[PDB]
Amino acid sequence: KLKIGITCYPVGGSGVVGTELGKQLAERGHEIHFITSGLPFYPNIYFHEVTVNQYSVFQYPPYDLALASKMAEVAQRENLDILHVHYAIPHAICAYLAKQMIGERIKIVTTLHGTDITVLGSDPSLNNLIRFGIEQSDVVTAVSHSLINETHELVKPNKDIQTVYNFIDERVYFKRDMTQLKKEYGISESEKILIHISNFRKVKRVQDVVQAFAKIVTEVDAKLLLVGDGPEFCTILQLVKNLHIEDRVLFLGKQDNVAELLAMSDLMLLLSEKESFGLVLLEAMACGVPCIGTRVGGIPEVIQHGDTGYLCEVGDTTGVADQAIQLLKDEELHRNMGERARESVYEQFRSEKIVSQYETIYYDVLRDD
Amino acid sequence: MKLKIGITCYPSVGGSGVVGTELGKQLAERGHEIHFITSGLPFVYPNIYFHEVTVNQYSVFQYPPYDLALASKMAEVAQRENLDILHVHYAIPHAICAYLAKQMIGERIKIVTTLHGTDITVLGSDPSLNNLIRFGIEQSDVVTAVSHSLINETHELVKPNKDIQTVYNFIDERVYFKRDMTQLKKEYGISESEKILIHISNFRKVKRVQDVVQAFAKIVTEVDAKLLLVGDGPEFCTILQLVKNLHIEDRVLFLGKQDNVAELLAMSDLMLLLSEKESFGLVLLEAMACGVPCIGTRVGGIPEVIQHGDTGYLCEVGDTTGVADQAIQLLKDEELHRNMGERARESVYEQFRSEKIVSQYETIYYDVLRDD
Ligand SMILES: O=c1ccn([C@@H]2O[C@H](COP(=O)(O)OP(=O)(O)O)[C@@H](O)[C@H]2O)c(=O)[nH]1
Repeated sequence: KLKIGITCYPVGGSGVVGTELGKQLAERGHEIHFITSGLPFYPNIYFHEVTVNQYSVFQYPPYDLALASKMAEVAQRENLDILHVHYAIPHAICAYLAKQMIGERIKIVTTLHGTDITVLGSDPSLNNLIRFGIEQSDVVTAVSHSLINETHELVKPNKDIQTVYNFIDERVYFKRDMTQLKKEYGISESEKILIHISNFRKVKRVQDVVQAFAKIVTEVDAKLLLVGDGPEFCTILQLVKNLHIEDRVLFLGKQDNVAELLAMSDLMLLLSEKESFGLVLLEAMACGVPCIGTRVGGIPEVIQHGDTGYLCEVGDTTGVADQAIQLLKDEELHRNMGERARESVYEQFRSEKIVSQYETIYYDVLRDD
Repeated sequence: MKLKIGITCYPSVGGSGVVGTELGKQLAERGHEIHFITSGLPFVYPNIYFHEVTVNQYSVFQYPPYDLALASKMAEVAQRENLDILHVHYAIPHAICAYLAKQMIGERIKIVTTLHGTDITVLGSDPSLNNLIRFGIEQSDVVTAVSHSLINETHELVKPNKDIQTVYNFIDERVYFKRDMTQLKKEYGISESEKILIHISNFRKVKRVQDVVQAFAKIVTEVDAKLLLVGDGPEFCTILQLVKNLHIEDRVLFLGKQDNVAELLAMSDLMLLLSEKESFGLVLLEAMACGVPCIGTRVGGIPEVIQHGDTGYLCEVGDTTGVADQAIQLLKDEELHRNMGERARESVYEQFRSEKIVSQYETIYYDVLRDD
């Protein structure tokens, strides 16, 4: 009964997630309208270009005003009930305009993915905008509690936001037969490998990940995978170059296929100082990989110290070292944890369970009048 | 009863740019508090201050969120300072940003949109942005346009529910005056004694620069002229070619981008503007301000500035011959020219006088802070 309009990015952290939601809302019956800037991914979905080719005195390609317009068009001709948007900064203020232009004939559901706050909401040049985007939405949701917390103190909106966690594509992440092409990486020695797929910035504290591999490899014949190329590349490329080994810590480069070399992995590391939700942590667990993450932001909402993984202080290389060498020694516990970690995913991060929350929201917002 | 105003405009290179910046200065010079909230620093005084909208600190952003940044700063600046008026100039990124910023600050502020040509005549026809412009306009307290011509078009394309007022552009009178350029006239090898035709203006295809040189080929057969082309862009190359095929390479000077338009005008005899669509274009008013008589095509709001009778000459678009004849006619009769030029300078200090037009925006500002 519900005509729904999803809007997300063709960030890979904001889109794909809002996509799978639309992908699977069409399967429950709903009419789904993808209003978006890119062409990236069904009998119940239609796309909308959102052309940006309008530039003369084009210093600034008017993408926002063009976006807020396509929303107004698609919602006035196809007559939408809801306008769901992801990532607050670009497409929430955009959504407010369309509603305003089409005469309050629509309800809005904003969904705060982490990055739109912990990175942007730090400079006040734009802070009062996020606030107004949020406050003005009909319903607001966040993919974490640590994210709901940051918002209420960084931005301090007069609105109140509920939690809906991010599901992963449980159809792309699973235990894989990853020993055959695994050998082509020179890595079939019964090595016991460790992976790290961060973003690449200095906030992700990779200087530790390498620093810890050094301290742990002295007691385990282990190999490292540094997935993700960015600003810190040069610095880390040295940290191994001079610190003892590059024979066992090859930077795999930024790969589009992380999932495959995840199943291959035996334990991932994430020692960032600041993260709202870890999408790759699920992506790790979802295919049976135990992991060590730092007690930081929204990490203890994905990791339960215990059977799923471990939580260690932000910045403790010698301390992180332990929990790795300890686990790589034992065989049973390592396999035990690798399965319960896989399980906790499909227990509280179920693709159908999360979509279920969204749908109940969609209906509950439309309901009073 | 003085006033705190918030003026916004583009860096430079268009009508909107200089027209805001000047009205900022003029108003400051009258005791009003003039906060500039812009993309950067437009072309140091004692009375306004500037609020650059830093577009920096952004990652994994599809594009530099200027629009949203402008709105954020606009609304922030209107509070810290408590502006009584937000005066937005070229409409397209600004009138939405302003409206947006008004809504952010409890609607304490009053908003004024000032439609200059381009945002209506081309963006208005764009189905992606049309709907928005309409909303941008309607949602503003007072909307003014640079000519009556621009108002009609705004009603034909954008079709807003708002009445829009008329307030022409203006010009710092102190900047343009007959001057003599004996030194610069030599560096360009224009030492043959007289007859410099000027066309300072845009490069876009709508500017009909084609016709500007075509007519100049038909002109140059007879008076020993030199065309001074100023500004570069899309058609720039295309035009650079056309002159070649005409053998007039050694008479046409492609000055391209220029900052001191005052100097170049002060050595010019006859300005041409042959736009197929134009909405005013000061370049006419800037010329007339120093004596230089203009020949423009009869479109848009050109008839509002050039009085066909005495201050210049209007001829239908594409009539390259038509311009040329009127051009040679005028340049030949040395008595008629000096009288025409002197009358053009009159019309400017009378109809488009700076103290006047400024006083109009000022008296607009006041009449929208009463009854609220
Ligand atoms: O090379 C140039 C091009 C333009 N301008 C200035 O830009 C303004 C308007 O030019 P444009 O055609 O770009 O805008 P429009 O006249 O259409 O409003 C004039 O006042 C000029 O003083 C200039 O100084 N040098």
